[PDB]
Parts: sequence; structure tokens; C-alpha cells
Amino acid sequence: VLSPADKTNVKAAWGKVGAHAGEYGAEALERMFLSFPTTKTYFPHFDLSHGSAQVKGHGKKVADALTNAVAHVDDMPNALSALSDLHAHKLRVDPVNFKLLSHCLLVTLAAHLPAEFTPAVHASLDKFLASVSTVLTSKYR
Amino acid sequence: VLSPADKTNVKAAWGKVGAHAGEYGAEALERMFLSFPTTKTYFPHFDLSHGSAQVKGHGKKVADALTNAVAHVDDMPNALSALSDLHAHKLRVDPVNFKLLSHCLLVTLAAHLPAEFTPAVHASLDKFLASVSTVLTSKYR
Amino acid sequence: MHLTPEEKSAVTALWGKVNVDEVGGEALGRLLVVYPWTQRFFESFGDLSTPDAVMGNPKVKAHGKKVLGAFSDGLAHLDNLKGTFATLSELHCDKAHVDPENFRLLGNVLVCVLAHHFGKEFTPPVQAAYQKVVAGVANALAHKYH
Amino acid sequence: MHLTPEEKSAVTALWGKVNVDEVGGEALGRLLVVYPWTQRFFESFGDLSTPDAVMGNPKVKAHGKKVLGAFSDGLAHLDNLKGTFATLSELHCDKAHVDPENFRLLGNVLVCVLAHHFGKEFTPPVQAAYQKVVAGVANALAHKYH
Ligand code: HEM
Ligand code: HEM
Ligand code: HEM
Ligand code: HEM
Repeated sequence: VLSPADKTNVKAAWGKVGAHAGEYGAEALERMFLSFPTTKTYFPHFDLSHGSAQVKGHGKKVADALTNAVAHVDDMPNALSALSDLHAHKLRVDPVNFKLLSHCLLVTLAAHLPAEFTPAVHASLDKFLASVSTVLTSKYR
Repeated sequence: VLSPADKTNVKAAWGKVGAHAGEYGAEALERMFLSFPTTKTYFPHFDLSHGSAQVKGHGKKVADALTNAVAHVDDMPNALSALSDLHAHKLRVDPVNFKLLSHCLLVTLAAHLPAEFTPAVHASLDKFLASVSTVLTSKYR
Repeated sequence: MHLTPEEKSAVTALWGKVNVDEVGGEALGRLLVVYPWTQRFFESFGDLSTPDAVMGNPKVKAHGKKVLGAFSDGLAHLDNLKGTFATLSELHCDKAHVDPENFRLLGNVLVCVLAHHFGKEFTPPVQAAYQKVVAGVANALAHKYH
Repeated sequence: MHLTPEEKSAVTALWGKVNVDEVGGEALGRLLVVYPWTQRFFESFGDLSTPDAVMGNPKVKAHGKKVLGAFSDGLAHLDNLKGTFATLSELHCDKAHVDPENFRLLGNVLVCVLAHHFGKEFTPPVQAAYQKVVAGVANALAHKYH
């Protein structure tokens, strides 16, 4: 569970992301594609080339969803319901892949927010991403 | 989330275990130790030899807790508070290991309750062990 | 593999008693039921709405036999699973887009099916050798992903 | 360990800029802070109650430097990690009783630490090289477990 401090941490770090969320989302994707090539099996229909607009497009959608979960940090299960449904019923992404993206998102933020990416914040951001992942996977079976 | 069908399936299956839960607990540990030897890192103080009273005794303990979980299938978080605590603050077993014991437990029930280990029952027990695992690792951080 | 002559013999000997037809259909069917998300690759098979519909589906049972067959033949090249599954590894990546995690889910299901079937015979030491094989198989199959 | 020549040059060029003393303390401290369960091995280190207490603990800093020290040497024998890490693998297993999952957690934390430090220089492709390396090392450290 996310503590008040966690919540503060996350709103703070994400706050700094501001307008770059879109780009950091795309970047987290590319990092993931490169480090964990098995994740690519879910995007057989995408152009995964560097600077792919599909990836740009998708990076933004992921970022918006994360931004929406931060805005509703006290009611995530409800804020993300629709997305929880899509993932469980249509996409059916194996659960292990959430951890991989989470990881690539943490690397991206670390690479962009040196001042804010403190140990305390790192811990908070990791618990947050784990919670988002949990919600998204909650209706799988 | 355990459906009502699941709760039913679980209680029935566990119902058949009966006076053998202790032996099945001991057998699941033994299978865990041999198949996933990294799990042994948590029991340096035990004699992990076959038929060891330490293993037998521990097997009973685990079995009993499961019993108690099936019985309070509706209120696991509460029925296992103490156990959640112990694991989060004392034992500190890495979360990956829970999946390993869960698997050795299925294997054990399957080998012992053939008639009862139907595909639907298999699905329920799995979800159940998963929920138990989630409860036991919920206070980790 | 990193199988002990004794481990090799245990595997080999139990397998001799296996009906691939039946074990293959049951392993794939259980997979689709326990881990419903694996059904994403088998929409063309039909109605997988229930355990019953999954377990009875002939398309499932037949794909299951094809899978265990290939598996069964891999047991004869236990010292080079990599080379035995190379073309199958490419296929899975490049044609089927199957996430290798699926190979591990099945492996574990397979082990539960064997225990189910053999009861007593499927002892801790025998399961241990099987766990090494399924892991070995999954790794070989995932080897050519890029 | 499928390090292409270019993946290896990339690992090596970046590692040239690292202050192992410093990175070692940061990576270990951060592990104890993000995954507090890992604190189970260090109850003789004293106060690990808060982030500052962990990060600044002279004992954590000293142990980190040691760990990263052995890791750097590993980086000069990329060809033979298993050989390089053999006595250490035995020690972690037999004496310290450290679950190998701990080695993967630290690798990921380390990757985040490198990203933290190098910013834009830690490009997608450099991360991918380092991902293979941390995994190779965790695998080598777990090879003697039994
Ligand atoms: C916290 C993690 C995640 C978030 C916030 C997220 C969010 C989203 C969103 C907002 C969409 C677009 C749905 C729409 O069309 O409106 C989407 C689609 C999709 N996601 Fe997830 N997702 C996550 C994890 C994953 C992972 C780990 C994978 C697989 C590696 C994945 C695979 C997909 C796929 C294949 C699509 C469909 C894309 C398309 O065809 O345009 N997702 N996700
Ligand atoms: C299905 C999930 C599990 C349940 C229900 C469970 C239950 C228990 C119980 C009832 C105890 C004994 C409490 C006491 O001594 O009063 C215990 C202790 C312990 N458990 Fe857990 N356990 C589970 C998973 C695990 C796993 C996966 C591991 C490690 C691989 C583990 C490691 C330990 C250890 C090391 C002890 C203490 C042993 C001793 O010194 O006697 N547990 N657990
Ligand atoms: C023991 C591991 C496995 C083995 C040995 C294996 C083997 C095979 C073989 C021999 C084929 C035949 C295709 C051909 O030659 O054209 C096949 C096809 C296929 N497999 Fe695998 N498989 C394994 C695991 C899986 C899993 C776990 C899944 C998904 C849950 C999967 C999904 C598929 C699909 C979707 C096809 C396509 C068949 C078609 O053309 O309709 N496989 N596999
Ligand atoms: C890259 C991975 C690692 C490397 C290269 C490494 C290296 C080392 C070295 C060189 C030593 C001292 C050897 C000796 O005392 O003779 C050591 C000790 C130890 N390591 Fe590891 N280590 C690694 C990861 C870890 C992790 C992730 C943990 C725990 C979460 C850990 C737990 C320990 C412990 C508890 C000791 C004994 C410390 C003492 O009391 O002196 N190690 N390690």
C-alpha cells in the first residue's frame, strides 16, 4: 500500500515530468524493446524502428494513463478500471511484462530527473508502478 | 479475486485432504527443496534430509495455516495478519519463492487427489495459493 | 542438459509410460483454463468459454498432441535442446509471436499433469529431473528470440 | 552472455567513467531502501531504519565498495564469468546463504544508478548491454548453488 509519503513522493516526481511525460513514455518503450526483446511479441503490428510514430503515439497513451493514476492516487482501481478490462480481456499481456516496463520507466525517470530521483523517491515510484501493474492485472482470472 | 465457485472448489478439495494435510505439507517442502535448491537458503538451521522431523514439523505448520486460510477464505487478510507480519518483518522471504512452494503444493495435491484434481479445481487452487501469497507479502514495504 | 545419468534415466523411464495423445490434450487444455490469458493465441479454435468447452475442444486436443510430440522428440536430444529447437524457436518468435513466458507456464502445467497421472511414481526426485527438463525446453525454445 | 563486440566496447567505455567506491555505496544502499527485505543479511550493520540511516551508514558504504569491487573484476573477464565468480558463488550459497534473487534485484538497482549518474549517455542500447551483463553476473553468482 502507498503511504502519505509515497503519495507525496510520486506527485512530486511526476510533477516534474510535466509536459515531457509523452516523450519519457516513448523512451521507456524503446528501452524495453531493446533490453527485453520478448516484449516485442505484443506489438507485431507496430513499426518498432527508432523514432517510430507508432511508438511515439503509444508512449503518449501510456504516459496519459500514468498521469491519470497520479491524479487519482486515492482511487486507482476505479480510475483505471477500463484499462484493467482491456488488458485482461483483449490484450491479455502476460503479467511478467508489467515488471519489465515498470523497470524501463524507472530507468527513464532516473536518466531525466537526477535531482529528484533520490532513494526515497525511487522506492515510492517503484511501489507506485507495482500498484498500477497490480490494478491492470487484477481481472485476468 | 476468488469467485464463489472457487471458494467452493477450494473447500471441497481441502476437505478431502483431511488428516493428511501435515504429510502433504511435508511433501511439498521436500519437493520444493529438490526442485528449487535456492529455496534452501532460508532454512540453514534445518536438517533438510528426507524424513527430518524439522521438515515434518514445519510441513504441519504450513498445512495448518492453509487450513485456517480455507476456513476464513472470506477474510484472509485478517485470518493471516500475524503470519503476514512475521514474513514481512522477521523471515523476509523473497516474494518469488512463494510461487515455488505454491507449485509444489499443486503437484502434491495432484499426485494424491486424482479424482478431485480436475481442471476447474486446479484453476481455483492456483488462484487461492496466489491470494495466500499476496496476503503473506502485502506488508513487505 | 545438466542432467545426471540417474536424472536422465528417471526422465526417460517415466516418459516410456506416457500416452502423448492424452497428456498433450490435457496439458494444453489445463493451460487455457488455469491461465486464461494464453487463449489469446487460439481464438480460431472456437469456444473456450468453460473448462468443459476447453477440455472437450478437439482443436485444442490436437494442437496439444502436436506440442507434446515435438517435446517428446526433444527428449532424444537432451544434450542439445538448443539445436533441436532452433527452427521451432524462430517460428515461435517470427511467425507466432508467442511470449516465451508461455513455455514456462506450460512446463509447470505439464509437471502437474504427470503428477496427476502417475501419483506415487512421480516422486520428489523424479519431479526434480522433470523441472530441469521443462526449464531446459523453455530456454531452448526462447533461444532464437530477437 | 551474447555480448556483441560493440556491446562489449560500450560496457567498457562507460565503466571507465565510474567511481566504483561511490557507485557501490549507492547501489547497495538503494537496494536496502527499495527492497527492505534484503536488509535481512545486515543486522550487524546497525541502523537501517530510514533512507538517510541506510545511505550514510559507513558499513553499507564499505560493503557496497567490496561488492562493486568484485563486480568490476568480473567486467575484465566477461568471457569467463562463471570461472571468475566460482569461489564467490560457493561462499554466498554455503556460508552467507543468500538467495540468488538478491543478485538480480541489485543488478536492476545498479542499472538505475548508472542511468541516474550518466543521464542521456545511458542510451537505450547501452542499457541493453548492461542488462545482459548484470544477468550474466547474477547467473555466474548462482552457478554453484545446490
Ligand atoms: C503500467 C503499465 C501499462 C500501462 C499504463 C498501459 C497502458 C495502456 C494504454 C493507455 C493503452 C492504449 C489503449 C487504447 O487504445 O486506448 C495500452 C495498449 C496496449 N498495451 Fe498496455 N499498458 C501497460 C503495460 C503494458 C505492457 C507491459 C504491455 C506488453 C509489453 C502492454 C501491451 C499493450 C498493447 C499490445 C496495447 C495495444 C496497442 C495498440 O494496438 O495500439 N501494455 N496500454
Ligand atoms: C504458502 C505460503 C506460506 C505459508 C502459509 C507459510 C506459513 C508459515 C508458517 C505457519 C510458519 C511458522 C510460524 C511459526 O513458527 O509460528 C512459517 C515460517 C517460516 N516460513 Fe513461511 N509459509 C509460506 C511460504 C514460505 C516460503 C515460500 C518460504 C521460503 C522459501 C517460507 C519460509 C519460512 C521460514 C524460513 C519459516 C521459519 C522456519 C523456522 O525457523 O521454523 N515460507 N511459514
Ligand atoms: C513445450 C513447448 C512447445 C512446443 C514443443 C511447441 C511446439 C509446437 C509445434 C511443433 C508447432 C507446429 C507448427 C508448425 O510446425 O507449423 C507449434 C505451433 C504453435 N504453437 Fe507451440 N509449442 C510449445 C509451446 C507453445 C505454447 C505454450 C503456446 C501458447 C500458449 C504455443 C503456441 C503455438 C501456436 C499458436 C502455434 C501455431 C500452430 C498453427 O499453425 O496453427 N506453443 N508449436
Ligand atoms: C554483484 C553481486 C555481488 C558481488 C560481486 C558480491 C561480492 C561480495 C564479496 C566480494 C564479498 C566478501 C567476500 C568475503 O567475505 O570473503 C561479499 C560478501 C557478502 N555478500 Fe555479496 N556480493 C554481491 C551481491 C550481494 C547481495 C545482492 C547481497 C544481499 C542482498 C550480498 C550479501 C553478502 C553478504 C551478507 C556478505 C557477507 C558480509 C560480511 O558480513 O562480511 N551480496 N559479497
